[PDB]
Amino acid sequence: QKTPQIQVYSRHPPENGKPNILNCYVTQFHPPHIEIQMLKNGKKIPKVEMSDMSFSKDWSFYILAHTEFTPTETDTYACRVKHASMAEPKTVYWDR
Amino acid sequence: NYTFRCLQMSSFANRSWSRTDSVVWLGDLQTHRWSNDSATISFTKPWSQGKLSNQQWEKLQHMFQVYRVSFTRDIQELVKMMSPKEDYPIEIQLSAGCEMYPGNASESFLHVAFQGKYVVRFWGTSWQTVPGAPSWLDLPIKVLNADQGTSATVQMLLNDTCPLFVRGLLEAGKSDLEKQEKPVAWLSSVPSSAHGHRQLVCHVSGFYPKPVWVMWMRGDQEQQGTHRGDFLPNADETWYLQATLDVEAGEEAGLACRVKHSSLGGQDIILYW
Ligand SMILES: CCCCCCCC(=O)N[C@@H](CO[C@H]1O[C@H](CO)[C@H](O)[C@H](O)[C@H]1O)[C@H](O)[C@H](O)CCCCCCCCCCCCc1ccccc1
Ligand SMILES: *[C@@H]1O[C@H](CO)[C@@H](O[C@@H]2O[C@H](CO)[C@@H](O)[C@H](O)[C@H]2NC(C)=O)[C@H](O)[C@H]1NC(C)=O
Ligand SMILES: CCCCCCCCCCCCCCCC(=O)O
Ligand SMILES: *[C@@H]1O[C@H](CO)[C@@H](O)[C@H](O)[C@H]1NC(C)=O
Ligand SMILES: *[C@@H]1O[C@H](CO)[C@@H](O)[C@H](O)[C@H]1NC(C)=O
Repeated sequence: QKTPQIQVYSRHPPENGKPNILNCYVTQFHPPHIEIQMLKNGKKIPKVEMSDMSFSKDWSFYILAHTEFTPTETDTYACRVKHASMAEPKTVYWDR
Repeated sequence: NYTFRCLQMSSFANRSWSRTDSVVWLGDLQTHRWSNDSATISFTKPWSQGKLSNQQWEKLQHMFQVYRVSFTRDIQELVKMMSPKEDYPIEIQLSAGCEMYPGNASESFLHVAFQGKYVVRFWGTSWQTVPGAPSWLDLPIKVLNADQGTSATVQMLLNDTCPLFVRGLLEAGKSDLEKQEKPVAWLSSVPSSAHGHRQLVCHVSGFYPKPVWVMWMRGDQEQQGTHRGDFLPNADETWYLQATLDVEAGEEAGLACRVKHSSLGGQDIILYW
């Protein structure tokens, strides 16, 4: 059983009011069953796109979640992961 | 020099529930997906059939369709043999393909992991357990090695089909495999884990292919505190990388981030903090 690592990053330089894409890349987990949520101001974002799950040369799994967003000054974004390796969900905030 | 890999992920939760899903990569570009829910293998590029005719592709696909059903049945039966020695959940991963060396050369591989650990490979003409694999696998592997039809098919796939197919992919997918996409960079800062410091971040996004150079600079002097992160995928088949630098309060002035990439034609991006 291996714990997921989570990285959150934008596709383009963030400019308030300009459309962008926020990425949540989740790696190093096992087994492959997992739940990934992207959050805006603590609320689940509905239309989040998921890549096909895959795995590395070391056999650990990875997957990319992403969503269209338009950042503002005061919106906070995060990615929250539930997996059997962790009793509690793991959240990482976008650094902005 | 390209690694072609077919990645199979099979999960068995109990005697009733299982699924198998595969993805296929040529280098870092995905060429196929085959979901458990789909009868047929899906192309994720216009060129994913390579140079094979529809007849040849269909023969290949039919062979894989038979394999997927057979593998599932076999695993749930070959459980009961050494079970409840072992039992559910069971996770199996298979990585098979070939690496296309300079000129005419290629080497093929077929590796299998059980519960996230490498245990079995196909080698030459037979299945073998790797040293340190659980001893209970020896009997299932003997049973598999008695199936000469399977052995001959796997030998064909590794020795003949893999390099054949990949030559055709490389020709058919030339413009995508050789695509050049430009990085765009930006600077930000975040909290440091060290007191008295801030972490400067140089973000580089949208570049293809992977190889890239990113360094914090003070004039011509490379800043050896530069900490390069991992290559992270964007959803549009480009890459993201950030390089960080922990710097003392009021040491920020004069710092720049410099980015070199094949797509820029010798014309580096330089951003000043
Ligand atoms: C990437 C592998 C490609 C193999 C596909 C071609 C062979 C195939 O599909 N074989 C099937 C059925 O074969 C029959 O029909 C065949 C033709 O139609 C022949 O006529 C052949 O002579 C019959 O026997 C066969 O059932 C194979 O056994 C399918 C599974 C082979 C995959 C071997 C995977 C190795 C798994 C090791 C897992 C180790 C961990 C583990 C083991 C056991 C339990 C739990 C975990
Ligand atoms: C597929 O290629 C392998 C090459 O590794 C062949 O296996 C070798 O076969 C020779 C005889 O031709 C044996 O002496 C070697 O010991 C085998 N090599 C290994 C590493 O075991 C295999 O015969 C080929 N199969 C087909 C159908 O072409
Ligand atoms: C042993 C595989 C190597 C040879 C493959 C050459 C033909 C390309 C096949 C592409 C479709 C991928 C099928 C995935 C099936 C699976 O692994 O479960
Ligand atoms: C089998 O596994 C599935 C998925 O984990 C689960 O929904 C179901 O409860 C299990 N069934 C039995 C009979 O154990
Ligand atoms: C996977 O596909 C098989 C064969 O079509 C099917 O019987 C099975 O229910 C699928 N598994 C899941 C979890 O949907």
